[PDB]
Amino acid sequence: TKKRRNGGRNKHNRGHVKPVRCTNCARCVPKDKAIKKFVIRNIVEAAAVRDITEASIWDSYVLPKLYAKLHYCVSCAIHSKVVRNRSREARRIRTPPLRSFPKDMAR
Amino acid sequence: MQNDAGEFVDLYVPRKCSASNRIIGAKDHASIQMNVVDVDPETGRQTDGSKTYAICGAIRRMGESDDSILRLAKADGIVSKN
Amino acid sequence: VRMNVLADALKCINNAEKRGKRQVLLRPCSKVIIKFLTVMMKHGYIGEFEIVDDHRSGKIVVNLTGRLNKCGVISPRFDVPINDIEKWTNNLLPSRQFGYVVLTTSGGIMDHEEARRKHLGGKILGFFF
Amino acid sequence: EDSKEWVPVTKLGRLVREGKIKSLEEIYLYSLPIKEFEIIDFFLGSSLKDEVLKIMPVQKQTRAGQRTRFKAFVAIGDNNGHIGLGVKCSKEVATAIRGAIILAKLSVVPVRRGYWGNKIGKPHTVPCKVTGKCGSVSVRLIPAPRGTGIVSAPVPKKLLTMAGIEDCYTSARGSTGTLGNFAKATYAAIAKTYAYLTPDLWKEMPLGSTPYQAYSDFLSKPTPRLH
Amino acid sequence: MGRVRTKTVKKAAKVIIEKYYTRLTLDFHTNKRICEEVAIIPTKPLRNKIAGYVTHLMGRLRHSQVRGISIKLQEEERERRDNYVPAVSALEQDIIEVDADTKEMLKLLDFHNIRGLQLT
Amino acid sequence: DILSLKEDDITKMLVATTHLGSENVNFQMEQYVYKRRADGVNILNLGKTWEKLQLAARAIVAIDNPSDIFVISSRPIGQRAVLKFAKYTDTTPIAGRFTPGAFTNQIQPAFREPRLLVVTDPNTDHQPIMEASYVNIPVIAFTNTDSPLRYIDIAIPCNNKSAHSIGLMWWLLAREVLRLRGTISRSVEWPVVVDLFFYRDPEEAEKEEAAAKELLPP
RNA sequence: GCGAUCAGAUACCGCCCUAGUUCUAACCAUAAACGAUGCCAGCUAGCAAUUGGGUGUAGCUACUUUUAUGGCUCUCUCAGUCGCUUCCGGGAAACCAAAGCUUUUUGGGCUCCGGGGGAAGUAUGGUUGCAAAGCUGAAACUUAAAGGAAUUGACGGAAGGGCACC
RNA sequence: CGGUAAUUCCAGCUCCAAUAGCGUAUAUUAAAGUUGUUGCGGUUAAAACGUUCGUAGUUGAACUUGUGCUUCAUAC
Repeated sequence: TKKRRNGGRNKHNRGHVKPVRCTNCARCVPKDKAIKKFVIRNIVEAAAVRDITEASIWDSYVLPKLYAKLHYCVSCAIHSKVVRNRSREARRIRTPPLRSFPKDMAR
Repeated sequence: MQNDAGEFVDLYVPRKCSASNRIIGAKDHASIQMNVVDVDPETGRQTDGSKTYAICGAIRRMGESDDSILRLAKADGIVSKN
Repeated sequence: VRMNVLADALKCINNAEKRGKRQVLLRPCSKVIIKFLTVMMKHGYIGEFEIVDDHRSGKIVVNLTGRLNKCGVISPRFDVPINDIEKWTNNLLPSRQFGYVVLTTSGGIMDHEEARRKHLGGKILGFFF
Repeated sequence: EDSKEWVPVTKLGRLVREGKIKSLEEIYLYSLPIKEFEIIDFFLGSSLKDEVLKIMPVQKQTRAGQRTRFKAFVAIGDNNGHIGLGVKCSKEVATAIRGAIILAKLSVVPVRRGYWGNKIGKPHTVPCKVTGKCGSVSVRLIPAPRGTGIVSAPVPKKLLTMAGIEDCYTSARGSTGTLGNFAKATYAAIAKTYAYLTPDLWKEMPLGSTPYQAYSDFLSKPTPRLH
Repeated sequence: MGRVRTKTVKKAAKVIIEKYYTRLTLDFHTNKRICEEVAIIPTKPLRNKIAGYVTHLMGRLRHSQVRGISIKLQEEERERRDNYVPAVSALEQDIIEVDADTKEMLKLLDFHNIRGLQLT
Repeated sequence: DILSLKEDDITKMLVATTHLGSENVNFQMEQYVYKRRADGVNILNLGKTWEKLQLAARAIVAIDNPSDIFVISSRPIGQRAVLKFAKYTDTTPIAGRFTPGAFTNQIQPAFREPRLLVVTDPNTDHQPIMEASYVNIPVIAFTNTDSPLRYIDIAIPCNNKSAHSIGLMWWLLAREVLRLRGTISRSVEWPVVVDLFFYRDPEEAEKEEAAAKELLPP
C-alpha cells in the first residue's frame, strides 16, 4: 500500500531534517512534508480601498500588502479545502494548473 | 530441422530479419515485408525487379525502423552518394 | 573489483543483441580470452572481432552477426574428468543437437565434442548457444 | 449444411475464398492478421476437434446483490502441428461454449516437432528447451527420446496430444491448481517453437513474395467474383 | 434551454435537409406542412417537434455552419476554394536570405553559387 | 544526373524554411541534421533529405493499385495539403478524425484494411500508426527532430511545422511518383502551378474570390 | 490538581506549574536508525533540471578601459543525484532503470538472514548495564489459515458536482 | 454434508476399486525446486546488522614461446 513514489518531500541524501510547527494545528512536522502556501494578502480586503482614497493625506498613499510565509500540515489542508484527492494517476504532476484568472486571497 | 533424407519436414520455415538477424515469430504482427524498387539511371522510368526486405518489430519498437533500411540501401547501393 | 576477467567479458556480448547492438566495446585483452573468441568464429557465431593494445591492457572491439542466443559461464573453474563430462551437457544445453559447452584441459581450449574425440579431462570455463 | 456461405470481411479471406491461397503457411510467413475464423475452417475442420478444460465460475459484485458469470477454458487443435487456446466470459454456458471456441482459431500456431538424439525418420518432439513463463507458471519443455509419453500435469496432456508431440519431460513450479495461467502459459510455451534461432536455419531465404503484390489483380477488381 | 432536442428529432434531421435543402425555406408553418411529403411522422406533435428545430437552424445553416451536416450545395465551390492566388512564388525570387552557416551548405552540397545574403 | 538533387528545387526549400530544425534531438534522429546555431536554430543537411525523398519515392512505386495507400494528417494545417494531394495520385485522403479502431466496419464490404501508409506529422498522429502497427503496415512519414520514431519507415525531416514547409513537400513527392511510371514525361516542369497545397488565408478565410476577380462596385 | 464536556473523562480544550529539553563530565546503544531495498566490478534509454570541478565560446555583459580578474549564456565533460518518458527488461501486482542482466530446470564476488499462525521476542541460564534494561532465544501445547497488490459494492456522517415540500 | 421433501449418517439397492489381498495407525523418502550448489526468497506476502572501519574467512586483474614456413601420408 505504497502510493506516492518518492513519498513525502525532499529527503534526498540527508536523513531527518528541520521541523517547524503548523499554524493551524502545530503537529510539529518536518519542513518538507507539510503544505507550504505563501500569500501576499492585501490589507483592506479590496473593499475599504475606495474609502481610504478619500481619507488619505496624500495621493492615495498607494497601499502596501502583507508578506508572511505560512505553514500548514496535512489535515489543515484538507479541513480547509487547500489541496485534495486527485486520481491514482492525477497525483503525478506538480507544476500545473491554474489556467483561468489571477488567483484570489491576495487579491 | 532437415531430415537425413533432405526434406523440409516440419511445416515450413518462418521468416528472419534481414537487418539484425532476428527470427520472425508466428504471431509477431509488427513485422514488415517492404519491397523497394529500382530506377532507370537516365531519368525516372521505374523498371521491374525489386528489393524486398525483412524488418522485425523489436527493431520497430525501439524506433530504429528508418535508418535500418538506410543500412541496406547503401549495402545494396540503391540510395548512393551518401 | 574486476574479479574474474573471463566472465564479465562474456556477458556484455549477451547484453548487446537484446537492444541489437551489432558492435561491442570490450576490455581488457587477456590471452586466455583471445583463445576463446575464435571458437565462436570456429562455428560462426559472431562477426569480426579486433583488438587494439594500449600499453596497459589492450581492449577489444567485436562486431556481431546476430546468430547468438546466450553465452554463459560456470564459476569458478570446476575440475571435470572424462567419465563425467556428460553431466555438464544436459544441465547446460537445450539438447544433444546443437550448442557447445567449452572446457579446457591440459592440451588446450576446445569444444566438448572436440574433447570427446581428444579425450582429455579438464576444467569448465563457460558455455554458449 | 454450413448454414451460411462465408463472407470475407477483409481481402485476405477474399483471397482464400477465390482459391488463390492454398497453403496455411502462406499467412504464416509474414504473420498475417487473421481476424476471421472461417479461414481456419477453410483449410481445416478435418482433424480439428475440440476439448473443454473447465467451465469455472466467477462473480460480479453489484448493488443488489450478486451477478454470476461463466468462464470456460477450451482448446482446439490439429492432431499434428497445431493448437489453439482461448476463453471468454458469458452470462450463460451455452452462450460461452459455442462462442468462446471461436477465439482459439485466431490462436492457431504451427508446432515445430524435433528429434532428441538421432536424425532418422520424421522428427517428433521439440527442437530445443523452451520455457513459457506467464503468471507464476513456467512450463519448461525438455526434449525426450521415444516410448516415454508426454509427462505433464494431469491437465495439459489434452492440449499437447491435440498439438502433436509424443515425448517430453515437462513440469512447472507453483500453484497449477490456479489453472488460469497454467494452460495459458503452455499456449505461450508451445508458440515459442518458431522463436528460437537454429543452426539448421542458418541458411536463409529467397527473402519474400508478399501475396498482396502477387494477387493485386483480384484486389483491384471491384466485382464480387465467385469461386 | 429547458426543452432539449432528443435523438429522434436530431439524428433524423441530418438527412432531410441534406436530401432536400432545395425547395425548402426557413418559413416554419409551410415547412411544417412539408413533413408529410418527404417523410411520414406518426403524430403531428412530433411534427411539432422535428420541424421547429430545423427551422431554428436555417440562418445558422446560412451563417457559420457547424459540423455534423453537409449542404451538398456549397460542396462544389470548395474546389474553387481550391483556388490559385496569383502570384505566390519564391519571395524575393531566389530567396537571398541565408543563415551564413547553411551558406557553406549551399556551396558544399549544392553546386549552386546563387545569391545568398546573411542577416544576423 | 536527373536522379540526383536537381538543385533548382532546393532553392524552393529555402523558401520552405527546411533548414530550420527543432531543438530536442531524440538521438535516433541525428544523422539528417548537421549543426545547431545559437538562439535555437538546428541546421539540417538538405542534400541528405532529397535522397530520402527518393528512398520514399523508390518504395511507394511498384504497388499496382494506388487506392490502398492512405494519407494521414490530424492537424488541420496539414489537411489542406493532403486532400489536394489526392487529386493526382489515387490515394484515399484520410485527414483528421481517424475513428479508432478502423477494424470492424459498418456499411462497407471493403474492409478498412490499409496496406501502405503516408503521414505528415509523426507526433500528433501517433495513434493511427499504432492502429496500423497491428496489421503489418509500412509507415512512410515526414518528421522533425523531436519525434518518437517508433514504427516509422521512413521519416523525412524538413521543418514539419509551417504551412509553407508542409504544402511544398507534397509537391516534390507528386513529381517523383509521376517521374517514376506516372507519365509526367521525364522530370519536366509541372502542367499545374506547384503551390496549390496551401492555405490561401488562415481560417476563417477572408473573401478572396475565385480566379482573383476584383469588385467593380464597392 | 481544577473548569467544562460526557452517562463516565481519569481524555481529546483551557489554567497553573512538576519531571526534563539547556550547556560541561560521563552512561546505557537501542528507533519505522526507512529510499520498509546491504556493500564493490560491467553493460544496457532516453529526456530535462541541477550541484561542484574542468574545458570551448569561433559568447555577451561589467567597467579599472575596449580589456583585465568578474558575471551570466551557449558548447563539451566527468561524480552524478533528482524528475519524467515509454520496455522495447523484470516482476503476483502498485511500482523498478535497476528491484533488470538470478532466462533456458543458472553462476560477476563475499557476508548475515527467513520456512504459516499465534506460543513469543516470553521462559531458562549464562554475558553486559549504576539502573530502565540488551547483545543473545527455544518447547509442550494450540491453530487452516493470518496476509501480498489488484477488481467490484460506499456522487455506509469521506472529498468534488448537480435534484422533490416522501 | 445431518437443523423434516438429506447426492456424504444408518440400512438395502446397484455401481466401483484392487484382488488372495484389502485396511488401520506409526516413523521415512518421493510428490517437495515447502532444506535448494545445481534449485527458490529478502521493496513490501516471514524476512539487510542503524552504522563504518576491521583481522580469522574467502575470492582475486592483465601480462610470462608460437601462428607460420616446405613436404608427405589425406579429405577430396
